[PDB]
Amino acid sequence: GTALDQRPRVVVGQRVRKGDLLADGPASENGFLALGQNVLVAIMPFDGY
Amino acid sequence: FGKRKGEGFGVDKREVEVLRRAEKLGLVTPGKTPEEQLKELFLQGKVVLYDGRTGEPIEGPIVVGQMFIMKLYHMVEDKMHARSTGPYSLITQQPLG
Amino acid sequence: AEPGIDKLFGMVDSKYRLTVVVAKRAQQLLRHGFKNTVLEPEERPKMQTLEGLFDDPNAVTWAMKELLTGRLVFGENLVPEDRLQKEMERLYPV
Amino acid sequence: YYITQVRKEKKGAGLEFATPEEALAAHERGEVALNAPIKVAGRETSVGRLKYVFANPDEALLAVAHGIVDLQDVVTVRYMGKRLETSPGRILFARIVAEAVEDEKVAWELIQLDVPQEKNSLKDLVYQAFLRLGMEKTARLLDALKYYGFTFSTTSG
Amino acid sequence: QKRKLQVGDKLANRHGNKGVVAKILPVEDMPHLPDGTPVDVILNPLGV
Amino acid sequence: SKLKAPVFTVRTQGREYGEFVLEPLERGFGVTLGNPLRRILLSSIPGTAVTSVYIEDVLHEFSTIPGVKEDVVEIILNLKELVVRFLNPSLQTVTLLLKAEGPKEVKARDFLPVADVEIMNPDLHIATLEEGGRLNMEVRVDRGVGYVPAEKHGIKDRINAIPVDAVFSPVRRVAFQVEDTRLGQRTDLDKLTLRIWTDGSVTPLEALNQAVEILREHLTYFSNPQAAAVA
Amino acid sequence: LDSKLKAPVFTVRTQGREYGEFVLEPLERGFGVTLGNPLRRILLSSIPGTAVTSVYIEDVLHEFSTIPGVKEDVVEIILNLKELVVRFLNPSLQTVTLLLKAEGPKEVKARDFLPVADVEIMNPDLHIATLEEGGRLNMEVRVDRGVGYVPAEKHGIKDRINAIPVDAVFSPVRRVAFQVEDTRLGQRTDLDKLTLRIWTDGSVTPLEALNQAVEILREHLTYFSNP
DNA sequence: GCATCCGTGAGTCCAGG
Ligand SMILES: [Mg+2]
Ligand SMILES: [Mg+2]
Ligand SMILES: [Mg+2]
Repeated sequence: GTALDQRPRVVVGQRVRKGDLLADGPASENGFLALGQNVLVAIMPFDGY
Repeated sequence: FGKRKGEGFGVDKREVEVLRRAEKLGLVTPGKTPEEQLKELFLQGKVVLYDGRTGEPIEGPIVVGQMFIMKLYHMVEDKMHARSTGPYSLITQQPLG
Repeated sequence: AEPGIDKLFGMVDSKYRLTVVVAKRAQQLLRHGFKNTVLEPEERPKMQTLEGLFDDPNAVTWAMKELLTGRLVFGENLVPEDRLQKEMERLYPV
Repeated sequence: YYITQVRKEKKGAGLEFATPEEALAAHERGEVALNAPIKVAGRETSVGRLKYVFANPDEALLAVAHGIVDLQDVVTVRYMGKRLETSPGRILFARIVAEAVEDEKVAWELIQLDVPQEKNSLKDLVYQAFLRLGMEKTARLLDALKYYGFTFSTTSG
Repeated sequence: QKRKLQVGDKLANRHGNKGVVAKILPVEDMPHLPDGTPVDVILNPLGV
Repeated sequence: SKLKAPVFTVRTQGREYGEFVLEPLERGFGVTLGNPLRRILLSSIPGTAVTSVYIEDVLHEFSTIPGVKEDVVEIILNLKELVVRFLNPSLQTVTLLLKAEGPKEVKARDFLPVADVEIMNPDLHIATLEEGGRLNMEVRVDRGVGYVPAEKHGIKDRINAIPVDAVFSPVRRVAFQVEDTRLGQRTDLDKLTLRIWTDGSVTPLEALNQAVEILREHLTYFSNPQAAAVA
Repeated sequence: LDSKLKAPVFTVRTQGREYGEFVLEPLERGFGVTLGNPLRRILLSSIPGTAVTSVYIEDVLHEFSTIPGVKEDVVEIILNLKELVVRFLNPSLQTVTLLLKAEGPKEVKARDFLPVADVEIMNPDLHIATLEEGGRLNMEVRVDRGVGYVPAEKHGIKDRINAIPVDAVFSPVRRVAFQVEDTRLGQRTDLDKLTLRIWTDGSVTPLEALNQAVEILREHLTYFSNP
């Protein structure tokens, strides 16, 4: 039930060499394995939450 | 921090309080300037933080960084369940699971 | 914890006896519409509605309250069962 | 544990003094640390206990409120007719217990003051509170210790 | 359905750290940096 | 020994950024003032946001328009970031139209302009259109407070209209500095600086004033006490 | 989207000149601490009060000296002095010296202080010292008007050469503690209910103390007004 | 007196598929 779609990553007329990225699939950021987010994190207790 | 010194801002008072704290924590070398000491802390991956509710700094320096966090498939939207009465079994006439 | 639960355990000789006392009393009050309460108007448990305060409907709340007031006699073989049932139906109709 | 710990510093390191005013002056010179152990006369006390004396716990906390000292600083306080040497942190702990169970006397009797509050001591506190005041009050004390423990962990840093 | 992140959803990192979202504080309650930047998630050191 | 009113410096850099210095204030009070102002400035500061989108030949959010590189989901992600300034205070709601086509990277300038309405980031990319690719939007942009998710405000100007998440607050950052200062023989006085950043919909100074006003109005509430009927 | 809030209700619960509870519900999300922390700061730092700033006692050299004829030491009398609640009745007044001479077997109270014009001792059954046969106590205590808390070694004020400086407990407030709870208004789920708690000494009351606090802030809001 | 062969048992709840 996860959504599996692909998105175009190049624009009209772009000269692309062999193996260049034409579309990003699910959980893919410009060809890298995008299994989540990079968030800004603080490691400290917090009121019990 | 050189961004800050150029923008025209001195070492905030709360950074002082936390710096004295972290000094009693053997985290900075005593006597160095606030910039020297904040750089010392930062290099340990710690920074000053201000409790958003109060304005006051955390009694001490706190590790802060960029992290890879993922959403796992197990979402609560899919698991919250509750029945008053429902369907029963054929032989046992107990509820289905 | 329940309001005044250490005294309540002090009242009975076995915690489960208090439990049975409370459940029986609360059913007695559910049956007669609380017209048999030993509580005074000022001691009624209240529930804060959106409109205003009203009587608490939870008859077990009422039961444990009445139990702390001392105005109830609990024990074994106090009276014949249908005699109690009909005397309560006589005093407080349904 | 963080609030009811006390600081142990290295600058003073057991110097000898004749009058307390000599010790306060020495700490003024940056020669001795506030909570470092020294020996004024034949007595082995610390600069913080002399420099800082509080008539009642409210005052101690009003000072910690104004930056004067910190909860882990060893200081002198007058609490229940007693002139105690202890931190304001341990004074706060005892106030939390005492307001939690609504009996200052029993409360004082229950705590161990001159120790950091850990798993074992907090445990014995709950056993003892149970036995002495009952489960309703021990539940109120538990919500209490819960509240502050979380609050003081957060900012503890 | 476009699923936003809610209280009870499970987050994790690549090092074993996993846990459920328990609280979503508004931006004015978050620990923030001297320059005003609020942090995104507050993990508890007690795991490590 | 009682202090007196301080001097109020104001350094604005366009509609975006502003520093607001106050000195001198009594010890501690740098925070006693600077933090509640922060909190009221990150939330409760009114602003605007896109609340609805209707596109032609789009039935729902998970579509793709032929001739367009972006999926509708992405287009609403772009359109969220649109900053739309209302020059008139009576104005509540605006329906911006956009008709575009051909080989062209539609930006936020391409909106048919309205009076009492100004797009504060016209260079904002929206779509990448291809030969023959068209686009006909009607976006609805409202005033409001704070963060109102799509799943709540449910705004649809018509049947195929998509409700959109609205981040109304126009304050993009609030930091405040407490520096050391003296006046005469007084030491440890506080010098309060408030750095404020917005989007241009409202400027840092207007923001700070409405936050002041909110806090003062809020102090108004304590003025009429009431007895406690617990007894 | 469209919001229709209502202005909250302010609720008061005072037990004498000493204690007050204050519940202000409902408040939009986050405003409980937005109001709580300031008023707390203000209520512990800037409520005008009176404090025993200095003390001279006859033939008493320093603070950690003994007093022959009295059982308390000097530190102890200085503490008992920290607990004196004196209230200036004339807004002009700024400072007083208070003198107290007693001797022989007796337990000095705050009553024994010699009355002054526009000076009310709120806690006259307060204990200072018990003297014995031959115990002589001549002392002068300096009492000023300020705000907050000043350690004895931060003002250092001396009338004379043997006056002891005393940590100055200006604040008529002994503690502020506020606690916000989530509360609901029909469909509104995340609203705030502000409970404030204020212990004073009796010179000012809790309600008076809080009203003074809200005033200072309201006035500080006006400092964002003319560059 | 010993091996020897037999049968019988081997944690809870939850999701899917
Ligand atoms: Mg002292
Ligand atoms: Mg004890
Ligand atoms: Mg809330």
